[PDB]
Amino acid sequence: RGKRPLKIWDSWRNVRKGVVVGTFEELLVRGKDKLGVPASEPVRVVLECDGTQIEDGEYFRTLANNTVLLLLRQGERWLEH
Repeated sequence: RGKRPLKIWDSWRNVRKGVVVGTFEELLVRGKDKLGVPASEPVRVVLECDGTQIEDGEYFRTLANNTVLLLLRQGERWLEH
């Protein structure tokens, strides 16, 4: 319900940011801004724990507050640890 906190980290789990967003599309916008990714550039968002990809509002709305997500750009892939 409404705006929620989520954690958005880069592919290497190095840059680690907090965002507050209401929708998946807003997740992409703020995630890219906070990680210094140009707004046009396409990205993928995955769960930090197991690389599961999030691509829509439905799955997005199932996420708990402060779920840790990775933003993957340009061929970066999910890895363990």
